[PDB]
Amino acid sequence: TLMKISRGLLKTILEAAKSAHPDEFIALLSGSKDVMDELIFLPMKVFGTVHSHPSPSCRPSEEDLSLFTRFGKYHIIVCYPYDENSWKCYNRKGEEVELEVVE
Ligand SMILES: [Zn+2]
Repeated sequence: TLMKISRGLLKTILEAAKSAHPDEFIALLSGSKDVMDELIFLPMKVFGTVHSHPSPSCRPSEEDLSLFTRFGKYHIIVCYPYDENSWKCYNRKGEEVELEVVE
């Protein structure tokens, strides 16, 4: 039904963002059916993208708006301090999307 993201994937994303800090982390999202459970690193179906911001804001940047139009329908933004409440998901049009974590 409605797309959800696995807890493990979320955790790996937050850890990768923290490790990239102060630089931005960027990667592709994927999975099977209705669960995001694949992380694809940059040098198959693509659900979307994920990238971080070294500051406390998850608001899409001008560039992000351009990124959202190319890879998948779900685009996650993770921001400092990269805890479980520092990310948001957006769709190709930059609108906010509700992405629940699997039990
Ligand atoms: Zn950005």
